[PDB]
Amino acid sequence: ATSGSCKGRCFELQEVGPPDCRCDNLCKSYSSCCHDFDELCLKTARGWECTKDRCGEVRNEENACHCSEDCLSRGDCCTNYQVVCKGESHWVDDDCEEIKVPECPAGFVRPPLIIFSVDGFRASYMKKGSKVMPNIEKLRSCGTHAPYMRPVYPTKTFPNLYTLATGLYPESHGIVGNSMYDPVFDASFHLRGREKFNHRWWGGQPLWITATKQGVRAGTFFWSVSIPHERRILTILQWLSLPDNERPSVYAFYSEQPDFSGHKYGPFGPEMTNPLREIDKTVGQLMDGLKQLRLHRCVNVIFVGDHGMEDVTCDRTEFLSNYLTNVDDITLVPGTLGRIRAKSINNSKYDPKTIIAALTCKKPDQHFKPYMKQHLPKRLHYANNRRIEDIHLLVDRRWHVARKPLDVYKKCFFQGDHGFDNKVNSMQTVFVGYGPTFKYRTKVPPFENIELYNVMCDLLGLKPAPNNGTHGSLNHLLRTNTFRPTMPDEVSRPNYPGIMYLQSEFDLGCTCDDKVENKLEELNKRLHTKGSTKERHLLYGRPAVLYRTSYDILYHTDFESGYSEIFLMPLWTSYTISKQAEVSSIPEHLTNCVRPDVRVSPGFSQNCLAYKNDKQMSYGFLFPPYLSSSPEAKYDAFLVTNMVPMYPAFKRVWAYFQRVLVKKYASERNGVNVISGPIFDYNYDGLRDTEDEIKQYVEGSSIPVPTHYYSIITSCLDFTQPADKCDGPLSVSSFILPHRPDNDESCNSSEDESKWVEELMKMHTARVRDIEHLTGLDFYRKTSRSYSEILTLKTYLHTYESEI
Ligand SMILES: *[C@@H]1O[C@H](CO)[C@@H](O[C@@H]2O[C@H](CO)[C@@H](O[C@@H]3O[C@H](CO[C@H]4O[C@H](CO)[C@@H](O)[C@H](O[C@H]5O[C@H](CO)[C@@H](O)[C@H](O)[C@@H]5O[C@H]5O[C@H](CO)[C@@H](O)[C@H](O)[C@@H]5O)[C@@H]4O)[C@@H](O)[C@H](O[C@H]4O[C@H](CO)[C@@H](O)[C@H](O)[C@@H]4O[C@H]4O[C@H](CO)[C@@H](O)[C@H](O)[C@@H]4O)[C@@H]3O)[C@H](O)[C@H]2NC(C)=O)[C@H](O)[C@H]1NC(C)=O
Ligand SMILES: Cc1cc(OCc2n[nH]c3ccccc23)c(C(C)C)cc1Cl
Ligand SMILES: [Ca+2]
Ligand SMILES: [Cl-]
Ligand SMILES: [K+]
Ligand code: NA
Ligand SMILES: [Zn+2]
Repeated sequence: ATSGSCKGRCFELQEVGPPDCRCDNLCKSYSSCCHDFDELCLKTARGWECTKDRCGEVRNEENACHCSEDCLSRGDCCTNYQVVCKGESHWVDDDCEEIKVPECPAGFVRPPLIIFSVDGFRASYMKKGSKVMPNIEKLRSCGTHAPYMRPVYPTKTFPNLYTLATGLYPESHGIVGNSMYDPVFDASFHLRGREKFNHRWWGGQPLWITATKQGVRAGTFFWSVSIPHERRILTILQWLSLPDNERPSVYAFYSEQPDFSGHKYGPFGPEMTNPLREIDKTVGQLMDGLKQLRLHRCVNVIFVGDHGMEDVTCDRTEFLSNYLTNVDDITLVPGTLGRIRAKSINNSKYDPKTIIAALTCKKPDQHFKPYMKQHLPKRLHYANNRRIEDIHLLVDRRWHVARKPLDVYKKCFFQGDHGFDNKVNSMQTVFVGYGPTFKYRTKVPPFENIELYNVMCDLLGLKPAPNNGTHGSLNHLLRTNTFRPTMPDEVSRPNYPGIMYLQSEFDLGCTCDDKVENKLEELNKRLHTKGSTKERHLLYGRPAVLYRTSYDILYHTDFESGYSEIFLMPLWTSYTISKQAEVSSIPEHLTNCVRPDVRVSPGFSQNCLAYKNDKQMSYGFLFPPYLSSSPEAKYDAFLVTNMVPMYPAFKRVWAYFQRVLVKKYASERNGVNVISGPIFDYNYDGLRDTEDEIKQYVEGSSIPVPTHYYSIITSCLDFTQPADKCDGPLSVSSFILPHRPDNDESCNSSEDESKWVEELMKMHTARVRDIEHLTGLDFYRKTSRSYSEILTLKTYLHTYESEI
């Protein structure tokens, strides 16, 4: 029962043992507050602002906040008190002055952190709404800011806030949507309802728990809906005046705006100016309140959004009923994404394959694309959770998907929505960091919100729980408190084999027209096989292998590789193509040439016979024959140790990349270095498969079939310098292409490769870091750049969007 009292307990920080009634922030959410909660803890009398007449008033405990002489000591002045009653200036009116050191009251052990979060705050509001947000604009221009921050997918509220709290992808923390079904719980999670409150949904370790476990106290992060914003601000300010042994060090504020209005009015509806005004005034209240408590040059403030907002209306809805016949046999999680599962598990007459086929390229202008979850772009990291349905629909920006038209009129309401692919410009959101530990007047490049958890932990002197950020990749945001990152140690050292086998030892079923045999160039041919050109084709040192395996370094005139004796193919193949380089064809007589490698045993080689016998699987080459430096060097490209298994449908993509695109990138970027290789992720967890996890081999062999192929393409950021002679910062783009036996993903694939290939590759853009997880390799080990800068480079994603 709720029979006790909140007198002296308002917004208490510890949760009281039930059923003793509660006075903490969550009580309202559980219907468990004491009977006098509203009266005592949610006072509203006289508003939130001191006025001239209230100054020096006789304290009255009924007031929402206070203008009496004792209010600073009691910690409960209205935020504008010192301005009205003491002739002080608003914080926004003060010039900004660099904060070189924390300027905190006696008893403060560390600068507090306040996370000020705003729902639906699209990145471009910073520029487009600048005239109406003077407090936010001062934070932004005086502190450290990014032009935008990339959310996680789906670009919904709980998945993104819980990613901020934990540093984890939604697939790992478990909050994979604003709505979800868990098939093991046989339970559904919604925005409505009490289900979302069960701790069984929320995995990982959020910042507040990380803090508590290491002796740093945390304010509440979840604010009950009914508590107004002025009262949240005042609660944080009151907690900040607690005695040293009770005062938290980490605080959060949350606003439902501008998202709430953005849904109704669209992202730039005229109605949107006022919510931006109101958020700014709330920021003003906090800064004035901090400055009153002499904390405005002590506290680190993060102003951060969860996602942006796109124009979306009822009439831009695709209906599954217009594609399927058995539309009543499915359940759809609708909207700016789609997730489909059977309406009943006691129905084995349910075929995902027929459903996908019925949804693929059916209408010329189709505004979604179906995927099995394991085939989604690896950059989304959206598969490894039982709450993610096998069938996913990626919806075009500005559109919705729904099951049947009745779901739209029997559920126009709205003009804005969010949830799309996280590379979409309209879904980008904001980051500003302001305070003694952040830099002064500094712009940093856009980065992903998965990285912030490590930085908040550094800000608080905490050791972060295991997470998906790359610790040190955001060191450049901070004045001090930088983590000191170090390269992981190489686990496996390579072998450097010489010529050990005679041709006749091999029985691989391979042939080649190669017997058309001079000490000027015979000394040189041995030179190249020993590593003379290795400084040209391996520019950043050899990748380190971070797991236990057996592998060989193989040198060639045009390329170097790391050849795995366990997977029977290279883990990486590295080569440099200069701006000047020539493309040539595979000579007629060498169309089907494959040559045994005299450095590598028959027993650790692939064989041509398995490919002949496997009617589905063909093969390609990692270093492409088309880019050989001479007719003589081209023979190296046909070594058995350069070959990888490729479906004919995939060879269309691969050959166009190698024959056309590598050269175009070299021309555009003043040379490129390329590192290519296979990826095996049969259990779709984003991590390198062990040999015993492989589910497909080339028929009747031990040759494993990659699920994906990658390339990392590096050049000089200053493109006046050639890739191979670059003195400064690097520039990288990468991809992870799915290795698929059809091109059903590309609706225009029946046309020439020049109309569809590059579009596919763009969709499958990747971070170097994503490739490192998938390979157990560590790249860029020998450069002249600092390790923190290299970590930033490894987290870079080339998105192919236009400028914000
Ligand atoms: C992003 O960062 C995160 C965090 O670093 C990375 O995720 C980690 O990956 C690790 C390797 O996969 C994984 O390690 C495993 O942990 C098992 C213990 O699991 C529990 O305890 C931990 C620690 O407290 C906890 O965090 C886990 O939380 C998960 O599960 C709960 C529900 O139970 C959820 O609330 C929560 O959201 C989270 O779910 C996510 O992860 C699980 C997998 O753990 C997925 O299934 C979910 O879908 C979801 O994504 C757990 O509460 C431990 O038992 C494992 O050890 C077995 O396997 C290893 C290696 O394969 C082997 O060496 C061991 O000997 C052992 O094998 C034996 O057990 C097998 C399984 O029962 C059995 O089949 C064998 O026969 C053997 O007998 C393993 O070490 C770690 O838990 C997660 N952590 C998180 C939070 O996700 C993530 O990889 C990064 N992503 C990228 C792309 O880099
Ligand atoms: C800064 C932050 C705020 C936050 O929640 C804010 C919140 N309060 N009330 C809400 C109602 C709907 C939606 C969100 C909220 C969370 C949750 C995951 C706990 C995490 C983080 Cl990092
Ligand atoms: Ca894997
Ligand atoms: Cl959702
Ligand atoms: K074949
Ligand atoms: Na196609
Ligand atoms: Zn919303």
